Parts: sequence; C-alpha cells; structure tokens
Amino acid sequence: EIPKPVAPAPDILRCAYAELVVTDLAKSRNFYVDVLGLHVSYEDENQIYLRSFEEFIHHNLVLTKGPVAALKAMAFRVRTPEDVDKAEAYYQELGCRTERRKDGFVKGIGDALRVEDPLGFPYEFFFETTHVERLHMRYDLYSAGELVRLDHFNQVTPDVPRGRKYLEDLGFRVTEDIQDDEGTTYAAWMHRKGTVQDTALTGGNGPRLHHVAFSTHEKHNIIQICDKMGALRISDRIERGPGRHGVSNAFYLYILDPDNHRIEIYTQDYYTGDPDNPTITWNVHDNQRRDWWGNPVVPSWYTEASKVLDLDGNVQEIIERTDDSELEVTIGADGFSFTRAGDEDGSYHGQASKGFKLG
Amino acid sequence: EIPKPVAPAPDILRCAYAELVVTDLAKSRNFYVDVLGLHVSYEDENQIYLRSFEEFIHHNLVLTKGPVAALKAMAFRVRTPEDVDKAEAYYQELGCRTERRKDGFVKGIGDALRVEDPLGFPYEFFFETTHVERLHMRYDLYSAGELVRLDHFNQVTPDVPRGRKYLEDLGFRVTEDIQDDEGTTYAAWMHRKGTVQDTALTGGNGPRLHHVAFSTHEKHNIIQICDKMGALRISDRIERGPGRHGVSNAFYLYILDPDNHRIEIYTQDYYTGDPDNPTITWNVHDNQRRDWWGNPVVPSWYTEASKVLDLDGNVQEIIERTDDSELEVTIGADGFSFTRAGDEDGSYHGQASKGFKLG
Amino acid sequence: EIPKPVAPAPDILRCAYAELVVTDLAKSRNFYVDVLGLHVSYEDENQIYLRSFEEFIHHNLVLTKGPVAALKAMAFRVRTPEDVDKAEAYYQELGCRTERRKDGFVKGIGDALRVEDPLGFPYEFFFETTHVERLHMRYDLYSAGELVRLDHFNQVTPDVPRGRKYLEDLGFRVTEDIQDDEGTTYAAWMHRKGTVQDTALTGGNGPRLHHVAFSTHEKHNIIQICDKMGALRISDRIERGPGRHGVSNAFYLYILDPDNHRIEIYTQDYYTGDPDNPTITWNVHDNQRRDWWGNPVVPSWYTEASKVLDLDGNVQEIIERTDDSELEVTIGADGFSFTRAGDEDGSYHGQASKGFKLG
Amino acid sequence: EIPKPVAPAPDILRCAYAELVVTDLAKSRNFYVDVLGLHVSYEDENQIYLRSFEEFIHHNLVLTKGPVAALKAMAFRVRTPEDVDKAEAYYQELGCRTERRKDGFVKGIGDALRVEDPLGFPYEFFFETTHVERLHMRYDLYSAGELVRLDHFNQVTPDVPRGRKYLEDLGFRVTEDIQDDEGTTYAAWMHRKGTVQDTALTGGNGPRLHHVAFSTHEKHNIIQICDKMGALRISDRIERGPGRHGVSNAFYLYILDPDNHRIEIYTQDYYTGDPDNPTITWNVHDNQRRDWWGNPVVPSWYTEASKVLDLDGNVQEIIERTDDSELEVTIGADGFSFTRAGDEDGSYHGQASKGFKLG
Ligand SMILES: [Ca+2]
Ligand SMILES: [Cl-]
Ligand SMILES: [Cl-]
Ligand SMILES: [Cl-]
Ligand SMILES: [Cl-]
Ligand SMILES: [Fe+2]
Ligand SMILES: [Fe+2]
Ligand SMILES: [Fe+2]
Ligand SMILES: [Fe+2]
Repeated sequence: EIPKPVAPAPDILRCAYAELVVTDLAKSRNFYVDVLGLHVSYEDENQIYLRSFEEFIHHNLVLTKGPVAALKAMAFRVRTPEDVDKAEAYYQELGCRTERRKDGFVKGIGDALRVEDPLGFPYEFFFETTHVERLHMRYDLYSAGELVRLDHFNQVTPDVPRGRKYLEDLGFRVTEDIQDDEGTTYAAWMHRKGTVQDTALTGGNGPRLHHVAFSTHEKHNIIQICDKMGALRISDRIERGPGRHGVSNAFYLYILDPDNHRIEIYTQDYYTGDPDNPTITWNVHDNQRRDWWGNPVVPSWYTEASKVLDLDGNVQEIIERTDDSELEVTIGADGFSFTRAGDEDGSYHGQASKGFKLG
Repeated sequence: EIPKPVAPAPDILRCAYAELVVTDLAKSRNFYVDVLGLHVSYEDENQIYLRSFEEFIHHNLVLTKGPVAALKAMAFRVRTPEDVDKAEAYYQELGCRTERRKDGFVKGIGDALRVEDPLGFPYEFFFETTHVERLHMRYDLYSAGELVRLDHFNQVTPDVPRGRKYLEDLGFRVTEDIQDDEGTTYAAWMHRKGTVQDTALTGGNGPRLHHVAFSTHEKHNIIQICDKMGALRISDRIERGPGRHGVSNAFYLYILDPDNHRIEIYTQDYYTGDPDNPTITWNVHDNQRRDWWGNPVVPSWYTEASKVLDLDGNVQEIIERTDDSELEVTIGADGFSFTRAGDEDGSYHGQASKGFKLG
Repeated sequence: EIPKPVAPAPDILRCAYAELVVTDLAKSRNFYVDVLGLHVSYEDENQIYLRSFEEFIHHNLVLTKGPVAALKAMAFRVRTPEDVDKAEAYYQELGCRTERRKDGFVKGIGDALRVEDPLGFPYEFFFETTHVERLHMRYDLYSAGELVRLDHFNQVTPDVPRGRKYLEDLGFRVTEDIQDDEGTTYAAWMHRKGTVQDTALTGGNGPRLHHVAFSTHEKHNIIQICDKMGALRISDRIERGPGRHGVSNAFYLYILDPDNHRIEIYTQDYYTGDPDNPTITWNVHDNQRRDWWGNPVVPSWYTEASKVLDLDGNVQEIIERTDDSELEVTIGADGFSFTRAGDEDGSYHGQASKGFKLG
Repeated sequence: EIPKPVAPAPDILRCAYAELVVTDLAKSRNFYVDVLGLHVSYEDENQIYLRSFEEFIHHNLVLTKGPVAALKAMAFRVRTPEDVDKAEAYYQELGCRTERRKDGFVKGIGDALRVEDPLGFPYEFFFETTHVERLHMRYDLYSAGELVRLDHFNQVTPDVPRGRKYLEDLGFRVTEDIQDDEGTTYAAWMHRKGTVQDTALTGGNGPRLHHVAFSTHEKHNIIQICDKMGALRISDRIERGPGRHGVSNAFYLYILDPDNHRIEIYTQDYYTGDPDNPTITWNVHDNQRRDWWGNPVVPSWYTEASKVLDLDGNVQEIIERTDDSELEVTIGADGFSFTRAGDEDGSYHGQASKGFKLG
C-alpha cells in the first residue's frame, strides 16, 4: 500500500501534455500532422511540439526522437507556481525519485518537476507555460477530423486498487470502474477537470502507457478519421472502433502511430464536477461496458501498450498482473460475457461477441 | 444463361416495398415501430403496413403473420399502368409462373403482378398505390434515428453472373461488383433509381433474402439506432457495424428483427443516374471492400439469410453455391486479405482482421 | 405561349455544369478552390475547370476570364449522343438560335449544342464528356465544408407560367411552386434526375442567373462554410442563411463569389422520381415557405442576379417583370406575411419577420 | 461600488436550476416537455420540475404557476453544506435581504439560502439535493433535439462593470467581454465550472433575466429544434438564430416560451478551467462578435427580457441603463458595424447587416 503523505497534494488542474519518444521523427510527423491534423507549435530535427485546436498552452504532445519508443513523461498542469513545490515535497515524502528544472524539461514549459511515481510512471507537474495563439475560431485551418482538446491518459498497472488509492490521495476522484462479483477490479477512471477522466487505470502488466486521448467536437469528426485512414490505405492502423463506450458514454476510436503508441479519439462524455457525482460500477462480464453496442474488444487492446521511461531514459521493468485478466474472463476460452445479466440469449462463452474468437 | 426476351422489359422506377412473413406480429411491431420508428399506414390482427418518413406511397414494408418467417414479395414500382402488362409478358416469355391481381395482393396497392423469377425470388410489379400523407416535414414526429426512405433489397443467389445478366436485361445497371483474379464473381449491385442499388446479389445458397435497407439523413441517425439498442439492452440484435462500406461508400449498420430478418440502415451513397456511370470492381481479398475501415465481416453475414416463398406460400428450395465462398477465401482457414495490394504488412492469412478468427 | 414542338424533346439526365465568366481569374480561384475546396480538373491562364467530390464527368463549373461577369452557359447532360440531335431539331422548331460543335465549346466536353432558349438563356446539351477520377472516397482530400455534387441552377425570368410550360414540354416535371390567391405565380421548381430540382424559375427581371447550387453530405458541412468565411473575415459574402427551406425541405446557404455570382449550398431534399410525385404549392405570404424557421429573406436575394450571355458573348437585354414582386408583397412597405394562415398573431405588415424592415 | 466582504465567498460549483413563474402551467408544460423534451422529475397542479438528459440533481428548471411571469430564483450549487452558511454571512455583510430555509424553497432541494442580491436578482445557494436517475445513456428516451445540460443564465443589468466586480469577488472569472474604444462595457461572460459561462451580464435596463441556456450534444440537435418549431407552426417563437457566436464560439439559438421567457440552446464552447485562461475582448462594432457569420442581431434581443421577483414575490423595479446602448451604437440610426476593422467595404451605417434596418 502507498501511504497518504502528511504534505498537501499539489492542486492538479488537468492533464496537459505527453512526451512520447519516437524512432523516426518524419514518419511520426506524417501521422500526427498530416494524417491527424495537429498544429505545430515548434519543431526541429529532434522534436515536434503539437497542440490541439482549442489549446492556449504551448503544446499537448511532444514527439522526441530516441532509440526506443516509449512514454517519456505524462504532464499535469497545477494551479499555481507554488503547487510545483508542493508536488516535490509530496513525492519526496512518498520516497520517490524527483528531478526539478527551473527552466523546464521541454520547450514552452517553465519550472517543472518530474517524478518516478509509486507505480513506476514518469509524471510531470508544472504551472508555467508559454501561451500561444488559441486556434479555436480558426475555421480556415479546421480539419474534417479536427482534434480540439487533449482529454486524458490511460495507464496499464498490475494492481488497480493500489493505484486508485494513490491517485485519490493525489486528489483525483473516481467516476467509473469495472469489477466482478468476487471483488476483483479491472479498471478505474478518475478526474480532476470535471470530465470523466484525466487519467485512468487499466489492469495489466505495467507500468505501460495504454493511450493518450484527444477530443473532437462531434461524432462525424471521428468517422472522418476512419474514412481518411481508409483513403490513405492505412486502415490496418485502426486498432478498434469506432464505437460508443459504456464506461464514460463517449464516442471513441483507437488508432496506432508509427511506433505503435495508441491514440484514442473521444467525444461527448458527461460533467463530473460536483463533489457527489455518482460513481458507476460495471460488471466485467457486461458486454456493453466497453463498447455499448456489444462489438468485441480487439485482443491487442488488452495485451499491447507502450513502454515507459525512468528519469535516466531507460525503460522501466514490467511487473506482471496476478489478479484476473479482463481478456481471459470475457473473451478467452474460459471467458464469458452477457448482453442482459442472467440471460443465456445474447451471451458469449469461450469467444467474443459477433461471431469471433481470439486469433 | 437466362435468355433476353423479345418482349420489352417493364420500366422499373425503384424498389418500393417488401412483404415479410413474421411469426409474432406484436413482437415484430415492437421492433419496427417502437425501436425503429417506422410509421404505421394501417394495421390489423394479421398485418402491419409501415412507411418511412419521406414516403408518399402507401407503404415500404408489410409485416404479415404466418407460420414460417420468410420473404413473401419484394416489390418494384413501375412507371405506368401498362408496365404491369409488360412485366407479365416479359416473365411469361422467360417461362416463369405469374399471378395477376387487378386489385392487388396487399392493401394500398392496386393492379399488381407477382412472379416466381428465374432465380426463384418472389417479385411484385405494380403502378397503382394509395397515396398517404408525406411526412417529410413532420419534424414533430422525427426520431433521432429516423428512417427516411426505403433504399434497396439484397438477394442471396448461387450464381451471380447468371443473375446479373438477367437483371441487366430487365434494365438494372451494375454499379459495383466484387470479383477475384480467377474469374469468380462474389457479389454485384445494380440500380434503376439514381443511387448505387435497388437490388443486389450476394453469392451464396439461395434463393434467400439477405436484407432490406432503409436510409437515414445523416450518419448520427445510424449511431443513434445503435445507442438506442444498447439502452434497450438488445445490442445482441446488432449484427454488424456500424461502418463505412467500400462498395457503395455508404455509412451502414446491420440489425436483426425478431425472426432474424436482416435490416440494413444506410446513408450517403452517390449518384449513378448517368448511363455510362463508371462500374467499380473490387477484389475479394481487399480488406477495405466491405468495411472501408478494415473491420472484419461477421461470419453470420455470409451464412445467414431469410427463406423466400413461392406463389403458393411454400418455402423455395435452396440451391447450393458451387463457386468459391467469399467467407472461405477471405476469413476462413485458407483465406487471405490485404490492406495494400502487394504488401505483406497489414495482410491476414487464415483469419479475420483486427485480431479475430471465426468463432 | 411557347408552342410544343412536334419534334421529340431530348432526354435530359440532369444539370451537369455551368460556365461562368469572371473578371479576375486568380481572385475567383481563391474563392472556389481555396475557400470552397472544389477540385481542379484543368486550368490555364484563361480558364479553371472544377468538379465536386463525387463527380466523374470532367467538370461541374468552368470559370472563364472575360470582360463582363455573366453566365456563358448552363449545361445539361442528355442520355445518348442521338439526344444532341434531338435537342438541335427541337430548338430549331422553336425558332431559337443554335450552335453545334462536334468537339465541344469547353475542354472535356465532346459534341455539344448551345442554344439561345425561348427565355433568353444560354443552354447547352451534350452527351460526350471526358471521365476523370471520381473522388468520392478520397477522404484524404475531403474538406470540412466539402461540396459533393452539383445540384441545380436557378433562373430569374419575368413570366413564370410561360417558362414553366416550356420547361414541362422539354420534359422537366414541376415539384413545388409559389402562388398567391390572385392567380400570380412567383416561382417554380422542376426536375429531371429525381431530386426536387435541376433548374428552377424565380420571378423577376430577366434573363438573369439567380444561382448555381452545390450539395454537401450533411448539415454541419454547410455550417463549416459559414464558420470558415467568418474566420477569413469575409462574412459579408454570406448573403443569406444558413436555413431550412420550406420549398424543397433542404438545408441551405447563399454566398457571393468575387463577381457577385450567387452560389447556394444545399443538402437533404427528397426523392421525386415517381411520375405522380405529389406537387406542393405554397402561398407567397407564408413566412415558412422560403425559410422554414421564418427568418427573413434578405432583399438582395430578390433584386440581384447575374447577367447572361448570348451565343456571340454579349449580355442579353433584360425584360422587366410586370407581375407582382415577391419582395414587395411580402417584406416591402405594403407587404404581408403570416406564420399561421388566418392568424394575426405572428403576422408581419409592411416589414420583414424577426423585427426588421428593409434597409 | 459593491465592496468586497471580509466574510469568505461561498464556493460555487455551477449554475444548477432556475425557477420561473408562468401564467398557464399546461401551456408551459406543452413547451418545455412536449416541444423541448425536458424530463419530468415531479409535477402537480402548481409546479412542474424538469431536468436535462445528463443531470443527476433533482431538476434544472422549476415552473411555478403565478399571476405575473417572472424569474423567481436563479440557483447555484455550492460545494459543501457549510457554503450555504458562508453565503448567508457574505450577503448579510453586503446588506442584502436574505431568507434561509433548512428544508428548501422547492421540492428536491434541501437547506437553501435565497437573497435579493446587490443587482436586484433573486439568487439561491444550496448544496443538498435529491439525486435522481441520471438519464445520460437512456437513448430510448433521447430526442432529436435533446437538451443535455443546463449551461448558464444571462442577466440584464445597467452597469456592467459594477456587476462584474461583484461577481468576481464572488469567485466568478471573466472569460469574454464586449467594449468600445471610449471605455464602455456592453456585456461580460463569467464562469465557475470551466466552460465560458455560468452567468453573464448584458448591459440594459434591469434587473431582468435575459435567458436561461441549455446545451445539446451536437449542432444538428439545435437545427432540429428549429425544424420542429416550423412543423408545429410556431416559428414566430424562434427569436434569433440559429448561429455561431463570436463571444463563446458556441452554436446557438434563442426561442421564446409562452410567457416570453427566452431560452437559449447552446453547444460547443471551450475549456476555461485554467486560472490564466486568456480573456477575450471584442469591439462593440465588430459585426462578427455576436453572430460570427455577420447575421443581424434581432432588436428584441436587446430590448426584451423577463421581470424578476423579490423575496416577497413582487416584481423588482427596473433601473434604466445610462451607458451607451449596444443596439443604438451598432444597428440604430447613428450606429455602425464592420466586417473588417477599418474597411468601409462590408461596413453598415445606420442599419443592420444583410440589407435590413430596425422595424
Ligand atoms: Ca486468386
Ligand atoms: Cl473501452
Ligand atoms: Cl458489405
Ligand atoms: Cl428560398
Ligand atoms: Cl450574442
Ligand atoms: Fe480512454
Ligand atoms: Fe445493402
Ligand atoms: Fe436553389
Ligand atoms: Fe447565452
């Protein structure tokens, strides 16, 4: 268990950006700029800094050339400069490795703290950032698939309750989760900014980064991303979807960048800012929990995720999940799922929905 | 080969309605009226007559109670009264059984001809029909999932080229087809009204009715049907989709009625009314041909379809397809599909796309 | 009265393209290509040939540099080469000037007939056209405002019944019209291809070209055009809309090109292809007939329209309308409109709706 | 000036509900339930309690039968029970009349404080509320025009800077405003929940309630409300729109209920939750500030608004604005607006845009 520090948690506003290590910067640029239409805040031969349509901070995504594709940092903005000091004292009390840079780790960020957190993830906390032109009314630039906000991160970790408790002490509030009747937790979603999630935990071998999620305005914008990928003959890089989520109620799509980093496109979840916001727990065997329409969850969604780096830039050792596997209990040979709880009609045993088994 | 008659083909306007035999009229009403929102033109203890939002003829769908669920008639409207006589002479020349009723077979249709066509399907030709209130601006009635038009039928038949030639002689023009490089045709689409299809042929054991398709205005209307089916906890009745088709370029969904009759929801195909409209041939191994995003085609889509009746009300005998199976050559154990022609990367050998095998 | 020829009418398929004379080819290119996203089939120093997303014929719009901005030709495609001969015989019997060129008047059109028609309009009829890449699945090119089809023309002419009879003899079928209770006709809509219109007549001084209309897939595509024009700070070139039409039921927008040629953007009218398609007549004083939401029709919509050329390239003389003016009887100082017939509440006397008078 | 209390401000979460007095409860029910599709949380012969699709608190709107149509209370939810005490001490220090009811003023609200605030408005502050079924995934109940959240209030007050400072002291942060070069403020928008606004100030005679605003998911949902009002032949109750706002960037519509209370329908503004969220100031003469497409602002929008009640149920005296009138300076006889600053082309002098003058 991870103890609650005496020191106050930093006041976290929201997820703000991710730094991803990529192996071929030009191929990654093609994906994020030419395919997905993100906006360049800065670039050179080593890095590309990208932002969404409605953003005013310097960036939502930094692509950094390196030898091994991995998550380098997932960054949260905090409310005040003093909250960076609070973050440092908090993670020091947790016994975590920290590194403080008064002029930032990446361009367009000022005083910043990076930590190897108790779950092995590289978190950054910062307040100071260079403001840029907010493009929210630049409809002369608007793409049919425009990505308008950074919405959330999702992390793979082996013990979800342990991670959940730690994030709760850090001020995140749980909105939704997936459990079974004999007390296993498979996933949890948690927020600071008044949407369903700023980060989320997926049970599995970790630390690994499951995905980074961007929003669109409308569902048709997500459809267009799929259509464009078909036209570019890269439909093999559409991993899963499009769909409606059960958990979060958002319309969604998962796609894979050139290094296999997973990107979710997302829209139209609900407001969670009231302190008594009702939590929702789904049963793991409910075949509408992940895709509301009952479409099968592609197996790579459960098995594949990105490496994460420590503060020296080396890959973090993976620790194996010992709790039950969501894949195995739902779509594996001994798994099952239901459409209506207790009804054999519309249930699936030893395979996925819609007539498929695992390949 | 089916010969071209000397007698002139009737001038067919469009698909107009289907008559489906259903086993439980109330259960069927719940699906088509309460779930899908079709508009009742007439009903009694034996039949329900339904129409789409923009229709002015009496109905697009007749549900008739009977002992064995089946297609009873797929009806095409012809341009003039005299075209019903032309239809009769044409099919008599073809050696087909015909039945003429001056006051119709169903309510709201006048003089009508039903035939057992050379592929064993029950076709109706009529001109006369009772006009009803066209609901096209009745936005006080408009559903978030509103079905606005009848679009097409799709027929399963064992020998696609044989059927195609017959339909071309009858005046349908082929818009798209699926073939391989070994001379096999797997499917064809053909039209009279200015859209991709009024009917279509899917290779398989037949005669069977694959589906009846209705249009929506927009893609979000199809999304809503999925969402509603999730809320009603009948997502098991979503067979396949939603998706973007390769062939037709339409956004689509396939759902199953209480008797397992398959309904497609469809929008935003293209204009085909010019007589030299370019005919598009897709390769059967192209994994973007059916779902442009590369999502796998559910196996029941290839195997399951509705019985059809002869003019005596008895089920037509099924003739087995001897040409290659689209399922087998694409997603079966010796199948193959590609994302990019000539690229091993993004190809699938002996399984479906997105990580699945046949259940 | 324009007499009905003995000679048969050519079988007209659809509206196909317009040739507009523009004064500054680069400024016009910026509007049609950069702002509106139409696709270039061919260009040089004198002409730009443009097509919509789903078109396979060579072009839908030819911009020709010249001294006076005007319609040079409105072109309809006919069913067969022999229909060009029929068109020549038909217009010769009407006593109209004709000009036939076996190799066309513009690039990408073959054997073509241009005529000075009985209403003074430069019509072209052609069958032969160079096929080009149909861009209907080129979602890598798809704009958030994508124009997908050419839909119709709209002509200003002083005597609507006279023009209507002539177009009916030519094979166009009236779908909707606007009249009053004193026997005046203000406008009529008429089709060949099975949508509400291929051309339309607006009562007014003429011959003048009121607009050319292009379709989008969805309503949000029309909204985007507005949004983009706001971002480009050219909202002054949004003339009227966006709205829902009463007549046609289509979602719409009117914008102005650099020479003040009016372009409509249009979507989601209804099917008219049955020969007994019900006609709809609106009263001119019904304030939902042009904008279903009751928004006022901007006065320039009634007063402004483009010059048209004769076959020698000179502007056609304008003949004044003597029938009552739709502007005057609805929104002028002695005008009237209603929301509900017979109800003083929601009616407008001597002013437009929503609190406005004419500027 | 309204001095800042030494007592701490209550921690306000968001706008939560309005209580409107209506004169004919059944007619009001028709509008809000049958036309707009709001969901009933409770009703009797005197009151109707309504909520939006995604709400979990008891209601977002209370309709109360009474003799004079008016705003009875605009309610904000506070973070904790203790914040109701804080509100009481805060307004007592300001010298305002307050009333505390430990069991609430309306059903489904617990301990609540109502105040006659320094601008004459009846504010309520509460924490405790009865949770109800959150309908966010009840797609079986979803309307084509579904209202999904309560978004904001908008208040008419004569001195915008005076009101702005008072609301800033209360914790609201300004996101956008409208000013001129002479230093007049015409309007300001301010938030607690991390959208553009929870309440807003429009310069004018007050206190009056300008509107209550509900969100939709998508722009097409707003279009449907218009279309439905057309079909119900109540387009005269569409006051203004639909449009895109400049200020807020939201897609919008204004409609009028049976007592002329104005309701805005709204979607797709941007995130404001960072503490240094950039504040946007628009010039009053910018014709894209209110409608981004330059459509004219209906004069009733500037002149008409609802009465508000004091705590005895009597109408508050209305104080006239002495600062310049936005109507007069933009669309009145001595007003002007521009499309591009400094360009006479696309400017309007002594009249509105798009060819209209004041009726
Ligand atoms: Ca082969
Ligand atoms: Cl999921
Ligand atoms: Cl398909
Ligand atoms: Cl109009
Ligand atoms: Cl506004
Ligand atoms: Fe996610
Ligand atoms: Fe189909
Ligand atoms: Fe038009
Ligand atoms: Fe507002």
